[PDB]
Amino acid sequence: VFRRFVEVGRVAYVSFGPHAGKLVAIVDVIDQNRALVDGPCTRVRRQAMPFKCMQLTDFILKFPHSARQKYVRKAWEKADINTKWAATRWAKKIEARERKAKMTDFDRYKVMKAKKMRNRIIKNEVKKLQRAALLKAS
Amino acid sequence: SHRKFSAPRHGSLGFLPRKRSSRHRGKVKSFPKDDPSKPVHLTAFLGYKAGMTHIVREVDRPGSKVNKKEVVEAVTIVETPPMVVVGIVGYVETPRGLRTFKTVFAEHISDECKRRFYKNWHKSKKKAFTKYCKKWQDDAGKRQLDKDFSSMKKYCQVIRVLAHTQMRLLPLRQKKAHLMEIQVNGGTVAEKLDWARERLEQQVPVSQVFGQDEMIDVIGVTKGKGYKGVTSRWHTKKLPRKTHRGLRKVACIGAWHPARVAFSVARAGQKGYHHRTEINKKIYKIGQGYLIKDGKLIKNNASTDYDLSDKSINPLGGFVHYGEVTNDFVMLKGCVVGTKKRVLT
Amino acid sequence: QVLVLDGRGHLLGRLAAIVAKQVLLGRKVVVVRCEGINISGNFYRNKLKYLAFLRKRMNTNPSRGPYHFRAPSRIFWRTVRGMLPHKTKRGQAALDRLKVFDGIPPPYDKKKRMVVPAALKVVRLKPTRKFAYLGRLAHEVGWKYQAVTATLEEKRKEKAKIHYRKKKQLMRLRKQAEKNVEKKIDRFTEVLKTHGFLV
Amino acid sequence: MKTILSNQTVDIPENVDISLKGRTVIVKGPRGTLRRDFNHINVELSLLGKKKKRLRVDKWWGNRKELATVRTICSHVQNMIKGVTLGFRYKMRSVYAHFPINVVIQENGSLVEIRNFLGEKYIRRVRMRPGVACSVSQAQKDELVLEGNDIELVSNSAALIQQATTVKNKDIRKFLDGIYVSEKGTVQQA
RNA sequence: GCGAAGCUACCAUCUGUGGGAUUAUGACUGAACGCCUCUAAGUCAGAAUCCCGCCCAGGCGGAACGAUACGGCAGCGCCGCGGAGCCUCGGUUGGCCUCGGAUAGCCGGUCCCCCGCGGGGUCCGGUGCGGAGUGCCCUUCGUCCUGGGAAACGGGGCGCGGCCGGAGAGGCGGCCGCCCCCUCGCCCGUCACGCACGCCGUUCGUGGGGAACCUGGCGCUAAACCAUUCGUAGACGACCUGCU
RNA sequence: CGUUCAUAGCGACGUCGCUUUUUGAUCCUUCGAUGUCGGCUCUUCCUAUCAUUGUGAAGCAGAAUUCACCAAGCGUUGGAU
RNA sequence: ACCGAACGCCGGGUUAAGGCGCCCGAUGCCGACGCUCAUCAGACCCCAGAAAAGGUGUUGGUUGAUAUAGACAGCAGGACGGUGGCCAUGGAAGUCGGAAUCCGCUAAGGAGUGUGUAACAACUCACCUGCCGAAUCAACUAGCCCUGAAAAUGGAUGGCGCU
Ligand SMILES: [Mg+2]
Ligand SMILES: [Mg+2]
Ligand SMILES: [Mg+2]
Ligand SMILES: [Mg+2]
Ligand SMILES: [Mg+2]
Ligand SMILES: [Mg+2]
Ligand SMILES: [Mg+2]
Ligand SMILES: [Mg+2]
Ligand SMILES: [Mg+2]
Ligand SMILES: [Mg+2]
Ligand SMILES: [Mg+2]
Repeated sequence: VFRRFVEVGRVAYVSFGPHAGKLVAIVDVIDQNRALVDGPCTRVRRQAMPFKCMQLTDFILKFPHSARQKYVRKAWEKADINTKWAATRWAKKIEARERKAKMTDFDRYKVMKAKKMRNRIIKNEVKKLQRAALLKAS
Repeated sequence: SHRKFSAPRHGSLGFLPRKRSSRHRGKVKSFPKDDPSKPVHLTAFLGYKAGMTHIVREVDRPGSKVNKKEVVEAVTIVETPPMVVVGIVGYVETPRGLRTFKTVFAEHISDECKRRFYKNWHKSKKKAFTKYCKKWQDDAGKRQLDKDFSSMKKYCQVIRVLAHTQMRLLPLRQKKAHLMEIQVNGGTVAEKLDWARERLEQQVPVSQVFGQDEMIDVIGVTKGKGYKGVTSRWHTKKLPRKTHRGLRKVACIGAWHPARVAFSVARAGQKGYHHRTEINKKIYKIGQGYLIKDGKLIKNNASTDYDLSDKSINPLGGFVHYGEVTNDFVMLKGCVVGTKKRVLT
Repeated sequence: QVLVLDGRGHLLGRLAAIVAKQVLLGRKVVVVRCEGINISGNFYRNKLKYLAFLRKRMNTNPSRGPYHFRAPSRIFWRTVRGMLPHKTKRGQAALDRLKVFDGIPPPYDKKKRMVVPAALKVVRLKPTRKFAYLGRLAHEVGWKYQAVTATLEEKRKEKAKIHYRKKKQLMRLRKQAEKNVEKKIDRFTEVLKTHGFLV
Repeated sequence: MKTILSNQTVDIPENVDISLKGRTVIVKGPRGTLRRDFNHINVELSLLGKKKKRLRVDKWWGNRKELATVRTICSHVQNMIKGVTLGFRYKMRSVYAHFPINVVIQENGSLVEIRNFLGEKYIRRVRMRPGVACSVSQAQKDELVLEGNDIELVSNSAALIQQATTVKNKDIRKFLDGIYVSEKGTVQQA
């Protein structure tokens, strides 16, 4: 019951490989299992790329099936995909995950301390809510 | 080479390790399926083979050459004085099997029964269920019991009643009564359990359990015949007169090459005292025991509607190697397993 | 410190191999809901494969000969045993770390239990292939206690539904509690998304 | 090779209302409901149009045996639509050179006693599949009527009473007897 | 000659069972292949077969219950809290759980409808390379002092009594009264704690498992085997019985 | 051939196989010895199925029947030389 | 006895031939592209096992038709006359067999594919339409899979297993 399609001009996120963590517009479909692909604005050269390694987003920018790089660059910049991608929830949780990996040991300690308190303030709110709701039930 | 002239094999493999039965009282290996609809009842009883005799009867199978002709028919008498229920016991279904969950014993238990819990009674101080019966006369114990039944009512599926014989009432030498679990089959578990609870410390006669002209399955241990040769134990051929190293043998145990004698080859060993479950033994007559209103009622046993004498099923000079059947008895058609005096399920 | 795996949805051999190596490295493993293990190739295929295994018996004294366990748990235990050095001491020790159950009994029913996604049917087989539930197979080869195990699992699933419902209700209160409190946790919550959670 | 896409459409009539829980089409209308689970066929059951006018069945990257299912799902849906609207009426005529196969329904349709087939004392009782209701017709002397919504269940229950009345250990070219399916029609035609 | 008991004979007499999966096969719906086809997805019947049932044996496998050494020296069962002292070792935060799906799912909220605070439905709004994420969550890891802020009625006394839920191998929780004590998480100030002078098995589960030893309180008061006996048993052991 | 009709049942001239219940080849093992035929007795296994269960075939009207499939559960005897 | 490699006693490295789910050292690669489902799957020199011949099972090739002048299958309508054609009479006027083997009407039907007949008859098997709506169909060939394919203690891709 599909919503995302290997369409000409679909932007896709390259999961892994050399060009991992990059957006890429599908120029043309070569085969059952291989697409001819580009990412002018995302630092990805025109090349063939297997579907296995690319998972596909919800952004179909419009250019004709075998345009010459210049035109797909213009379609990318017209839609402002780089800004749109970053604003997406997906891109945010990628960013989140990256930050967690970068976290220094002082940073880590800071967080531990912050959570220690932050969960304690929630826990008391939850207990109170439960007892009051118990009051509503009574 | 192949065996020349075919013949079927001697004895069944579906009966072996032809060994001496570990039990003496025959185990009910499988009680019938309780359809939770018909009313509650005991499934099994525990009697004693007193002896054998004839019967005569008119027969009514139309078509036969023996239709409306009087035939004679061997019968076993099985003296079956009433059973006293002394416990109940809940079982729970598991994927492992059928775990026993909770056993409640009665308050009072007879010395008939107690006997069984000791290997030597003469020597013992007879202290069994002493600290147990305390439970039945206080707040804490009576409350603990009521919870245990209520737990059994919740969690258990199968309920068996523990009943034991009234060894007192038999001519036998032994006083040590047999206990036995008997499966209650009937309605919902609660209703079943309340019925058993009501029957506790109470008699249960035979006529409650079985009716007349009813097919039942007798379960007991066989008459034991010691070490017996292969010619007795398997009914193999006797070898001919000339055979140099004896002739009550099997000649070729096995072939050469599966170079091990098989479990399917006939060897000499224990003949008899095996556990056995015979089926479809028709109860011809449930009998009443001796009783008194002014004088004795000895008639009610072996008198019929057509004889009307004053006989007891006791033959002249008693049943041999047994005694006087004074109690209620059933009367099965044919023989049954085991020796005289033998406890019979 | 103890792997509990939900045998459901897993491939008989594929789970066994992963369990086997873990058990050899000293990890205590519990495999649960073994009847739910399912084996590639159609049902009839695997029935015949079992019925052949049943035929293998020590001709002269079958009582010694290969013990054909019917229970799905014991079947799984058998195939795991095939991937150990089970004549050695170390192999036996390893087998003793393993624990396998038909259905999911009371220590493990109230434990979150993992899934091997490398042995998982959805992943490893093509969707047009056929496979056999090791419950049915066991049932048809002798296993007595399918129905009993089934009923106990209904009760377990009902009891688990309640637990879940209460967990959901708490999670809902937590979400509301955060909304109630979001000005006096603001500069903690801020730092927990500089270093990259909550996002 | 893998076929990049194949599909079909099934135009539901405005009388019927079909709905699909994922891959489990439920068809309801004049005569009743009929559900059927195609979890095992692996297809995109779209349901498009305002007024819900057509059922569309895609099948992406199919090989030749996968693409055969596409149509069959569509056909079963057609029969499901028919069953809801018109219904199915399988007529089956009894045949005999001597022993006049005495049929008699019992509970409602359910049971079919088939006495005196080939002079046999053995009375063949035959159940029907739930929903199917046998009935002995008028306007035709030796003849049964099986009606029901779900075709599968009707046609199988016909086959039950066809195979019930079978001749053993004889020359079946000679001994042509039994109740055989003569006409597969509907309850109402329009 | 005749013959009790006892063995014993198709040479007498009695008893011998019910399901499930399907094979061959014949069928159903139905594509592939506008039709047709038992088949490709799906469905049906189906057997001296196969597996189980009944039946026999019962695992270096479990069960519930009974009784648990009065004594003439005894010896133990619980409970709680203390001191040493062999031995056996592995370990070196926890995770207290929906079901499941996969050509789909998760969460909400129902304005509205049906069922027993929930369950089911429809409708709508959110997520979905899953952030109500095991790529996860929880917990913190020096001790103390005093003297501010934000957070603040939370924690304890192996604190104490009642009411629950839990049977699959429950073995664990939960919720309610009363007594006494404390001010613990997050920031700041403020000092001090052998600072053992660069250097290894640290750091816990641990009051661990087992064996032998000193204290209190409340409980207990034997069976088994031999010998003897029996004959439903028996080669001998074993077995069934009897004995203020 | 089977009135007719290659194939119900067969099948020439040719051809491809399997089997080790025939007999040959062979000589590896055993000549400081593996007791040499048959019968009797007893168990088990195989199927290349005579009978029995369930079925497809006919040159199967019935009866009798051969041909084939699943199939080795159960059977497969008494005598004369 | 094959393949690799030829041995004083040791440390580090590196290989060969072989391997790398687990047994078992190594793929716990986000390996690449295909093929194949087997109610007897298949799985590595020597080597421990199968053939002829089949199969719209599936996958590739090769060569050819026929077709909007309206196919191809599917629903249906005719299948004649010159003519007992000739040989064969034992009957073959299409029809046990065989030499023949063309014309007319033609829209078009073979001096006939069969069924069946003593022999006919009767039936059946082009050319064309009516409906429907794009590919259709034939003969070869070679991959995997299946049939062919039967043995005696219970059993062996080394085992577990594996789609
Ligand atoms: Mg023979
Ligand atoms: Mg002699
Ligand atoms: Mg068994
Ligand atoms: Mg016949
Ligand atoms: Mg079939
Ligand atoms: Mg069936
Ligand atoms: Mg059946
Ligand atoms: Mg001929
Ligand atoms: Mg010898
Ligand atoms: Mg055969
Ligand atoms: Mg070489």
